[PDB]
Amino acid sequence: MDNQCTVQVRLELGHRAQLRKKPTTEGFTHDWMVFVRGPEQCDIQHFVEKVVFWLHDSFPKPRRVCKEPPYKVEESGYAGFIMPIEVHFKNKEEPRKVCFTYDLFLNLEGNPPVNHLRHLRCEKLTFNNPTTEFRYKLLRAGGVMVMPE
Amino acid sequence: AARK
Repeated sequence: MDNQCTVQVRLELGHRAQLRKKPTTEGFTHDWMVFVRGPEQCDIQHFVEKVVFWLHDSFPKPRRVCKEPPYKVEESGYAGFIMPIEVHFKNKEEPRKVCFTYDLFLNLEGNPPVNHLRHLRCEKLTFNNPTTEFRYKLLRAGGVMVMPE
Repeated sequence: AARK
């Protein structure tokens, strides 16, 4: 257990949806934005090389890549879908990336009370035995070292 | 709401 070390960093994933005042000519009823961001006062660009959002195949160019912040996709649509999201790290050792499956919903299952929706998903990422450089990238992004796993 |  001489050089065991575990680093935990937090990512915030989320989306906002609004019913349009007029549906588009294609019949899009909603404007949405999906994002990956750091917690308050945390720059995840230190450890994040790129984020890839995999949109539904109805959307044009469905593989959306943001190599720089802001890590977000903004589009208009008529239905919610499962959007795979890849967060690629600034490292040369595994884990190179983490893949999330995000539920972009235009309304919450139970009721449609208002025209505006906000959802937030905090995800804590755990790295065991990080290399020196990636640890410092992680620590600079607000990460902390915890009990070694 | 619709889903696809």
